[PDB]
Amino acid sequence: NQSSSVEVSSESYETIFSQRIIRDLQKELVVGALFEELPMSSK
Amino acid sequence: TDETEEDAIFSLLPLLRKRLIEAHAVSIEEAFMTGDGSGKPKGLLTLASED
Repeated sequence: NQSSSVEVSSESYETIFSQRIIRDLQKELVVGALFEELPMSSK
Repeated sequence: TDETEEDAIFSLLPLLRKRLIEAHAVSIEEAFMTGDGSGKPKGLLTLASED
């Protein structure tokens, strides 16, 4: 900035850092878990 | 491995342990019989021959 008389140390010392985390849209899943499951206890 | 245990109808652990112990006993008795001197006890027959 450095326009007024007094100043600040560095341009990173007036920034607010947020820890909020955002994610874009993700594809939906359909075939993964629509079929019936068959337990097996052997080869 | 922890998958051959499931990939079978009956267990296979007691067989493993018993094979371990019996192999150990077989090897020690064989070595006492006719073991040489290279890193293993000198066998009775070897003692008799070298005396």
